Amino acid sequence: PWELTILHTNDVHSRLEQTSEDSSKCVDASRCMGGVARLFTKVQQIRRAEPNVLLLDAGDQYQGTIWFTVYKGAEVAHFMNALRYDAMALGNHEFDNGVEGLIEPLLKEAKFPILSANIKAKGPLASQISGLYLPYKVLPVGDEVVGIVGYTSKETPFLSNPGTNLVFEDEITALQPEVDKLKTLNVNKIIALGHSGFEMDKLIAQKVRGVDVVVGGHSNTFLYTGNPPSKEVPAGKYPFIVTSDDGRKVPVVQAYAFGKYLGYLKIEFDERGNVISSHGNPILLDSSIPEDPSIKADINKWRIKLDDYSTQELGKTIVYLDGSSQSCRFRECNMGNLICDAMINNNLRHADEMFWNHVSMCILNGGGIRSPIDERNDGTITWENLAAVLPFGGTFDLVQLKGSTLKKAFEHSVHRYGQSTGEFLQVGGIHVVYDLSRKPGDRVVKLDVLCTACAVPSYDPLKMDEVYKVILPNFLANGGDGFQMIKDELLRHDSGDQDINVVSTYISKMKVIYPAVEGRIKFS
Amino acid sequence: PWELTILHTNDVHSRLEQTSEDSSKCVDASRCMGGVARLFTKVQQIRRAEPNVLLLDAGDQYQGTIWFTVYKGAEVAHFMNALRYDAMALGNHEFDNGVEGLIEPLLKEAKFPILSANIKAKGPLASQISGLYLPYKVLPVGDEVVGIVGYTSKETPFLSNPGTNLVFEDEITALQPEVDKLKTLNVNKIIALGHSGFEMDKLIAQKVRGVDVVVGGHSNTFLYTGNPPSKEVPAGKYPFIVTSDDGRKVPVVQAYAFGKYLGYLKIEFDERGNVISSHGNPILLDSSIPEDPSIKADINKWRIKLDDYSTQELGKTIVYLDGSSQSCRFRECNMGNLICDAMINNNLRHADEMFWNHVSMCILNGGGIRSPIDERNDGTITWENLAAVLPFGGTFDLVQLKGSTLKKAFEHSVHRYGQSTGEFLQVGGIHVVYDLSRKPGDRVVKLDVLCTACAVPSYDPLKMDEVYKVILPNFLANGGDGFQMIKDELLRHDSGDQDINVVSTYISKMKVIYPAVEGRIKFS
Ligand SMILES: Nc1ncnc2c1ncn2[C@@H]1O[C@H](CO)[C@@H](O)[C@H]1O
Ligand SMILES: Nc1ncnc2c1ncn2[C@@H]1O[C@H](CO)[C@@H](O)[C@H]1O
Ligand SMILES: [Ca+2]
Ligand SMILES: [Ca+2]
Ligand SMILES: [Cl-]
Ligand SMILES: [Cl-]
Ligand SMILES: [Zn+2]
Ligand SMILES: [Zn+2]
Ligand SMILES: [Zn+2]
Ligand SMILES: [Zn+2]
Repeated sequence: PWELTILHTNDVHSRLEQTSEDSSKCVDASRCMGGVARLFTKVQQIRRAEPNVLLLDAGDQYQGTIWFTVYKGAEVAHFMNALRYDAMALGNHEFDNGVEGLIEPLLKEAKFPILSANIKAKGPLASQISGLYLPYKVLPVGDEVVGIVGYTSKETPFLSNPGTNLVFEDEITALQPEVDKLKTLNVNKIIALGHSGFEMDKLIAQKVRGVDVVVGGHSNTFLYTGNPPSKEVPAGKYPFIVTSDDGRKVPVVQAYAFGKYLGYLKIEFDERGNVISSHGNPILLDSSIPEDPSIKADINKWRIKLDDYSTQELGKTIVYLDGSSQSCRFRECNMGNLICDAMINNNLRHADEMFWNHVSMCILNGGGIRSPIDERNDGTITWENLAAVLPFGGTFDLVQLKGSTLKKAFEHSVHRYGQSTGEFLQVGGIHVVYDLSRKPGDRVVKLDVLCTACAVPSYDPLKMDEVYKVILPNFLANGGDGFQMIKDELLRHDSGDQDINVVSTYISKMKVIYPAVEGRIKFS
Repeated sequence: PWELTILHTNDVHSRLEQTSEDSSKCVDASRCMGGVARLFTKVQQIRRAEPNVLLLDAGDQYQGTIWFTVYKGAEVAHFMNALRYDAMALGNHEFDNGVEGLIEPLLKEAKFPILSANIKAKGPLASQISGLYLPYKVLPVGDEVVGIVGYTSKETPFLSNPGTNLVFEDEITALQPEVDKLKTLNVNKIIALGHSGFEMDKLIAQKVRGVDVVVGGHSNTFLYTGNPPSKEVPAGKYPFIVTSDDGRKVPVVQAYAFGKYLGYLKIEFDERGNVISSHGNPILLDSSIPEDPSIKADINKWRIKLDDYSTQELGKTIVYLDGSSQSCRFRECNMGNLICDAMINNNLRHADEMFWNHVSMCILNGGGIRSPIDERNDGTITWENLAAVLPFGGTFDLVQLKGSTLKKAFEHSVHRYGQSTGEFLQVGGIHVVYDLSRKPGDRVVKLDVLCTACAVPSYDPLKMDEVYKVILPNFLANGGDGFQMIKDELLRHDSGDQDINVVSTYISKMKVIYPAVEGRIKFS
């Protein structure tokens, strides 16, 4: 049998430097994990041991820390080139700076192929981008060849800024003829590498005839066989085996997110390219593995410009930005309005006919706002200032919530009001009125929401059965601050941009800000 | 006696082309008035008749039409040079594009001296601007000399964007030593030329010893001796004679605004430079006076770039901009919110310690909103589109109103509600609640206003005795749409920027707009 070792990452999300255990900023360096210098060491070790190795990335390198803010994808090309990745699929966040912000920093500088079979370019863009990403690449590995066919979430236009000259096709429809064709060209070993989420990966494994292994991303899915090595709870075994329509067993793998783990799957193939076995597990990149000194020095050198950036003026406020807990855990606070307005602004996406935008509504727990910003230094606002307000390494995510779930969330916001607890919600696109004399769970007396499927945005009463799009912190999507109803009742949850970056981009765009407290939240 | 003819303009406000009788856009060319080509003809005629002539401008050439929008003061230098002005005082609107927007287009290109004795530069700006404007200029006229000493409203920092490196001193304090000095240098004929308003001009005439004539501006004051030639109602005789503290009779003159009239004052002086007589009257620049063909051709040539500009994209809307009367004369409409938000944004000025900004509140009659803007052409918004919404050639002005006056204005807004009448008010920085079941004059049941002397903008109940700053159309400041209480009770009224330009600048800054109807106005 011919044995291949597939190493893979996904949803690394700009975690170029080692992180704490929960993927936030590293504080105690001796206990940190991940980062590209540590990944380099482990990949180099495995390449000395294993004759036939592919290192694959399943997309979403872009977006997540100050690295992406400042270097805009140049750091992705540079460090993935240093790690000698063999191929990468395009993720939704590769479109965050538009097509131009994908072509120039990443597609033109990567030394490895960048893949997606289900993205079609139209208009003048087609000739500009032709060949810069590919539907597939056939790679030599030893005396053999392996075809790698790429795919990208069809939901990308709702999640990122791909423009209107890219069309995202159904993955299975796009994939099948490419896999068909490779088989006719005597490529008998096929890896589907792409960025649509575990549920779609399993459908691809089941329905795309000839795929031998699926390497996926997007859903930050952690799979593990045995007792897991850290805090992530496995969604299933690694690999996760799908029985295909043609009767084969097809391994599906993913490796969580943030560069914390290196996926590692060993596959034996027979001479006709059929998988005869598959085994592996993601490797926790913990502090027992040394950071490669050369990569780490390079990281340190690139960090200088980040340190410079962190104190540079982004824009100005002419008002006090009240992110105090005495305000934000008790009433509407202007820092909460500012952050919710930034959240909506970041989520302006190309709209279908019937919508002005697909989302209008925002909630933000007041316990997530960790500092004011005063008017010292002539109202200058810096990245460092915003990092004190939003210090947790969160993202502002898109969820779908029934109106009845949102009503429960607003009851939870005030269920024990008066104690300075974190669950009190700041809002955008929502007007709520509380009567604190009523029993807990019966305190919300009016709840109006800004329409989306309207030509003129305006407020209507919340409807219990309607499913609303809402932007909120990943902490809340995950049921943080007692918002268990959000986690247990949501219909869809997509991970969005870095919290600090959402706000910094908004301030930079606005230039001079003056957020008011304007009656989005009232009592009585 | 030595006889001097002083010709003067003030507050021309970008009316380079002939206008209708009310100074708005010319429609019927055979009935139009003013414009620089017609002014040229009249000035040339008077210079053939009168040996000793000065042509003076008292400031506020900048701001008022698409000319200023596109040419940013280059048109002012070019056309005032063509008319061979002898001197100009700086007005408040000369600072609308900051100090940089004054130095480069106007101060460096004017062929005549530009004056202000009461503006002092500090910091690095002092050496950058030194000599580009002057406190005074001594001009030869025949065998004689005449000193011209300049002044500018001390309120300029509240009205325009002069920055923080210019200090506006008390006019009388600044003027006196310059006039003192000229007298010691055997300059015995002194004209004070400046831009502080008729009330200050009269104080300068009374108190600045040695001033022989005051030529003023800023208040758009029309003075006339006899039956007036058009619709402007005279505030007093021309000249208006002040008895000075030293016992002399000192003529004060002004010539309305918009280039409609050419001031014309004949002064006889004795050999010691004392005024022995003064007589004159502004000349209505009506269609009996031909437009000079060469100036008019030059105007036509400069107009090409304006015509190009008028259809160019300023920014984009992703919402329908509802400026329909069925919306704006009956309820809150998003086009009214947009325009009020632009009005406040344009009036962000350097703030004293206690304020986030000096003004937060806006009212706009719904009858002043004359068109929607739909989402045809991918949401593009052009100057031409905005000219359909705001077609009257108005400005958005700053007034001071007691709370009791504003309450009356909101009662007037709904006194005959239901008929689609123009007086219904759109708002910013104000939240009003009407109960239309109550008698007319008793329909306002809640009226909250956004604070200014606060670190965090927030709403408090309107107070009847407090005097509020409000931005509103000149039409309302003048008592239009039955708002007689505004005209009769206001404490201060300053003329602001062109209505269309306020909105175009705001849209260009915001790039993509999505104004909502958000409950600024409610019923019941
Ligand atoms: N990761 C996080 N993201 C946002 N908010 C958080 C996070 N962790 C803790 N908090 C907030 O901090 C409060 C405790 O100070 C909690 O009530 C919660 O509101
Ligand atoms: N010069 C103007 N500026 C603003 N609004 C005006 C002007 N002239 C008329 N209107 C408005 O038009 C309405 C009549 O259509 C009036 O009720 C008033 O609201
Ligand atoms: Ca195979
Ligand atoms: Ca004299
Ligand atoms: Cl999924
Ligand atoms: Cl005055
Ligand atoms: Zn991701
Ligand atoms: Zn993704
Ligand atoms: Zn003026
Ligand atoms: Zn003025």
